[PDB]
Amino acid sequence: DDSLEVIARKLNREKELALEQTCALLDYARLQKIIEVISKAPFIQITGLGGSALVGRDLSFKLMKIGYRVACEADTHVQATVSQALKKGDVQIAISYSGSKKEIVLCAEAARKQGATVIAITSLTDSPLRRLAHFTLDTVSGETEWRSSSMSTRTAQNSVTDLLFVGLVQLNDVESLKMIQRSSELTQRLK
Amino acid sequence: DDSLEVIARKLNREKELALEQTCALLDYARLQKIIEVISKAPFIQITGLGGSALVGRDLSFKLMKIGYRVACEADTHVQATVSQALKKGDVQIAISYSGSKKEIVLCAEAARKQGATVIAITSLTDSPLRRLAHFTLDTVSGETEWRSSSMSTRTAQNSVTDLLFVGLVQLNDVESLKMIQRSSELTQRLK
Amino acid sequence: DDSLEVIARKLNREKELALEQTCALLDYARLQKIIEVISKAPFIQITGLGGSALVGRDLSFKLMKIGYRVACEADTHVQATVSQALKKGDVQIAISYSGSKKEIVLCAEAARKQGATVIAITSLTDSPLRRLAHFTLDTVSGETEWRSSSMSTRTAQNSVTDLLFVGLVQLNDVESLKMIQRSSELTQRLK
Amino acid sequence: DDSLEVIARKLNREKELALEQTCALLDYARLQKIIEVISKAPFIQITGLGGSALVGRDLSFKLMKIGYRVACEADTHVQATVSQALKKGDVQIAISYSGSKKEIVLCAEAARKQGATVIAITSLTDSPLRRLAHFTLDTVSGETEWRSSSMSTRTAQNSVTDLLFVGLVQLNDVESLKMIQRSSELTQRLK
Ligand SMILES: CC(=O)N[C@@H]1[C@@H](O[C@H](C)C(=O)O)[C@H](O)[C@@H](COP(=O)(O)O)O[C@H]1O
Ligand SMILES: CC(=O)N[C@@H]1[C@@H](O[C@H](C)C(=O)O)[C@H](O)[C@@H](COP(=O)(O)O)O[C@H]1O
Ligand SMILES: CC(=O)N[C@@H]1[C@@H](O[C@H](C)C(=O)O)[C@H](O)[C@@H](COP(=O)(O)O)O[C@H]1O
Ligand SMILES: CC(=O)N[C@@H]1[C@@H](O[C@H](C)C(=O)O)[C@H](O)[C@@H](COP(=O)(O)O)O[C@H]1O
Repeated sequence: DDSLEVIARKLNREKELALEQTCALLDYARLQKIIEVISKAPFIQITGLGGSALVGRDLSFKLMKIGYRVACEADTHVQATVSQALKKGDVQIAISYSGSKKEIVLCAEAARKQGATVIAITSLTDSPLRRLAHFTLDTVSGETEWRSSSMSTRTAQNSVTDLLFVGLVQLNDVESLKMIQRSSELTQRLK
Repeated sequence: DDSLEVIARKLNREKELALEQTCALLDYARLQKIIEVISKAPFIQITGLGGSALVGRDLSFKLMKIGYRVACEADTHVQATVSQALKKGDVQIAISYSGSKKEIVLCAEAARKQGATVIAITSLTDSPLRRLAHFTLDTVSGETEWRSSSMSTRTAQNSVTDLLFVGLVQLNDVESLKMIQRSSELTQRLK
Repeated sequence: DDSLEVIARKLNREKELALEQTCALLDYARLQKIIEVISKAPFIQITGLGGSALVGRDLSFKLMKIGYRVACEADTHVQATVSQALKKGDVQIAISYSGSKKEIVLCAEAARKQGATVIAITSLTDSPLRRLAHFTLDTVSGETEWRSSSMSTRTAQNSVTDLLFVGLVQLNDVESLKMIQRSSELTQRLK
Repeated sequence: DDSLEVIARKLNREKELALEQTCALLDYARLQKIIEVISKAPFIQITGLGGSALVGRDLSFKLMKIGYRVACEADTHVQATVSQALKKGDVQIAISYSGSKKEIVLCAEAARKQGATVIAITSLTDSPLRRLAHFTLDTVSGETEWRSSSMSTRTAQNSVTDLLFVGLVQLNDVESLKMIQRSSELTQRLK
């Protein structure tokens, strides 16, 4: 039976398992440290390709709304130019499930060479990106069916980036709320 | 207690409830019809703003990989120009949780005027977009905490678009698999 | 003397020379043929990276407004997935000054393998892209100063894409004017 | 006679006149001041829609390569969220030929309210954007034919942004050259 109802049920369970297995690997003390490192960055570059780039863009819009200076761009050659322009104290959040896309590895190498802090969000595998990162947060898609592998992967990745966002709101709550209110007031003027 | 572990646990449950409540509203017979309508479209425009635009882009990349001709662009004025260029038999997938963003409503009005079929992916509310759509698929975020409302909304929206994608693969399985293989072979050449 | 007034004067002359030298190479009979080929394409993919991707996007928005079904995306891995999904009769407009960016060459190889027609917009050099293209339109930046090389290159590239756009309007003038009017009416509703 | 050769000749002359008429309005002392203001900005937001957004993106990529922290995004609601997050000393470069697109005016109002410096790049008309800007740089398309109005407008706009870029390179030449070299070395590794 391959009805749409069966497909939906199996996909929801697949996503639940990705959330659970990703959450199970978190070191919460290490996560609080990473959040503090991000909060101090004068500039944050979020890198990625394909589905990882969309996860990165999703995080980037939220961070920009609450006042962070963020670079996040799909063009891989532009991404490389930003990575080499990073400074000590800046942060790169490198989102790559495989950790082995040449463009993203190159951006991480360039960021690290400039003295920036590299935080990888990547699968539980021994990848070039994991070897370059100062800190790694793990994303586990679980055992997925081929038609939905990319969707459960994205679900797992968003569980990590979403938690980073909430942690950053927690650290600067008053200003975050002020910026959320100003943003809502502005977009309502476009109704 | 507002520790990161508590936050992660509550957020995962919030997402689970969004998946469940969205799934509970599906009319599977109506969904199969919508999938067939999409499969026949010579051109598909996926519209949206903000987080909905990212959900749309996520679907657009998958549909393009399996051979669909898709327009999906963030610039709202460009979106309007595409909507008025649609033809009878083309499909607009209008993604808007509120269903009341002026730009997205305008695009749906323009598409409908040209004779295109409008499928709305929207919250369970009485919005201008829902009144313009030929078919509506409901997305329910559930009762969310303010720090994560947009994330659970996105989770609910992706549950609908992901199901559309799997349904479309199901309808043209051989060609979808061929295109997935060619795509994987090409990107591996960029390693 | 390196005053801003001197810089502006020299840059305008550099752009004038790029327009002139690019125009001087055009075979107008071959250009009319290319325009006809584009006009018949059920789907057009415009590829490119960096500055060439922006030139491509600029053309893509105009073509979409006048009714063409166009793919144009910065992410190089997404571009590859679109190229392998092209069909016989579809057209790829491959914009690359060097003609030797691996990602763009790969997209042209994939498009040609599927039977699509490849039109390269590229410098007057013996590049892999020029060897893969069914038709090539030349772009000459001229001898440029290092601070403005990319700007005069873009000027030369836009001179070719702009001419393609005008030629396509010429071929379907009534419908183009109708679509321009509908588009203007819609965007004015967002004032 | 409406041959492609005649069209190309007329379009090149139209672009030459746009460059000339835009250049003729520059106050070079005021321009040097604007360049200095930009050079000191901890964060720069470049706003715009449609063709102006592409001009902005073109400038943004160059500024990011030479070390500036820049926001530049097509989604108008995201643009609004960035504008309200700007700080005193930050700069908004608001690119709008008409100066009367509601979204761009709103972003300029929000930036000014936060204490940021607003530099408008706009036509020689009495627009809401010109009334909000601390400094305005004029862009003149000249008298254009309807098929090419947007192209000559873009040419005029790029003449201003290109001059800003060269002026900024001039102010920090050693670091700009270092960043250009690192960027070229990195992208060559992707060949
Ligand atoms: C054809 C292919 O395989 N494209 C992949 C992307 O997969 C997408 C979801 C897909 O399957 O259509 C992947 O998101 C991206 C980043 O991958 P990663 O850095 O997250 O490991 O790389 C690309 O080559
Ligand atoms: C400041 C604001 O409210 N921006 C909203 C977007 O919310 C985002 C996630 C946010 O909160 O930062 C919303 O995704 C978009 C489409 O909304 P919708 O069409 O899905 O209802 O509209 C925008 O105005
Ligand atoms: C650091 C570098 O060199 N980036 C280049 C891009 O140059 C841009 C304008 C630049 O200088 O910052 C180039 O537009 C793109 C496509 O090049 P092409 O396909 O048009 O030849 O390739 C990228 O690697
Ligand atoms: C249908 C329409 O008119 N779209 C316009 C855009 O024109 C484009 C080039 C076009 O004609 O297709 C314009 O670039 C943008 C910003 O305009 P501006 O802020 O530079 O004045 O506004 C949009 O509404």
